[PDB]
Amino acid sequence: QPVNQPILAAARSLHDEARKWSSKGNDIIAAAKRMALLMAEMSRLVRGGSGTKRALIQCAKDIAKASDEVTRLAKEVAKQCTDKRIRTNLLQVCERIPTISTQLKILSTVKATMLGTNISDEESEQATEMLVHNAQNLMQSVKETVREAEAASIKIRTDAGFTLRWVRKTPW
Amino acid sequence: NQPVNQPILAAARSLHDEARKWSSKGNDIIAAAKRMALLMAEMSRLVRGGSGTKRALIQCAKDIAKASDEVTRLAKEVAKQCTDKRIRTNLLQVCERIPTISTQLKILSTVKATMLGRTNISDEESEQATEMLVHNAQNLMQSVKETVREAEAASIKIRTGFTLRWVRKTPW
Repeated sequence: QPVNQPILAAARSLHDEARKWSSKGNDIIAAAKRMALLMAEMSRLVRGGSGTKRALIQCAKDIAKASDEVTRLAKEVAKQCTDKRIRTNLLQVCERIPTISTQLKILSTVKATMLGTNISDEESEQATEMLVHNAQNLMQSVKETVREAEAASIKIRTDAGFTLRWVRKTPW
Repeated sequence: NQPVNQPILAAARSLHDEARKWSSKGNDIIAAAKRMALLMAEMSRLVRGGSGTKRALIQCAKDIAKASDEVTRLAKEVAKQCTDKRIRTNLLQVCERIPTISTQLKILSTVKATMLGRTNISDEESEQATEMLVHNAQNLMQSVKETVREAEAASIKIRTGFTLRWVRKTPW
């Protein structure tokens, strides 16, 4: 099936990082895996015709919902982190995502309404490239948030209510 | 009383200040840059404004996009007459970007305009649509400002063809 390759590369990029660890006792890893799977589906949907537009809009809503889970948990990890340098960096990257995923919902709706003529091929190309660049930025930010959440867990001190499990998966 | 979006007006103001340095007499690039700067401030005023002015915002964007095209069209003609490769290529680089930004402006103005009438949409989401419009507005005025500057450099080194008049405005 045809698929928007720039979008697909971004989904695979996050998938590669998230796949390094088990989802078992790690909801950041589970949500990041959901996100990569949904974006990937999205690549197909943007590169599919109208009559599937409702799927494009719902897919962005699902990606935004899964990113809110990543943000919410990464904020809890940060609050339990000893190292100020890591805690601040995690808060910097994590806080930003909600804005990127809000922008994903806007641009998916924009792209979806142009799946149906009157609009120009230029507006259509530009709407795709805006969506592509936003998808890349979102996948990057979550990948960075996975990395820093792992880095921050090493620094947990004393007793913490919001703990996470980082178990590497078997290499081939 | 009417509210305004300060960064859009700041960007509009920035281009007006550059375009105001020269006379519109025999320079349709300075004339179009002047109309663009005037329209951008109006568009910014429109964005802050309530519903019932949405059409005004969509039309304003269309006008900015139309005025931008003339600069791209004229700057391409100035570039073809320019002797220096270094200036000719730099002038083609800046003016190439103008149509894609200007296309993205139309998209994001329509997006912003649709949300004016109803509150179904997230307040934060609306802020995101404004920020996107703001950044895009900033980028467009920057490119046009750079295009007007480089067109002046490309008029100096010319052989034997459209002619641009660069007459500086009187000082106080």
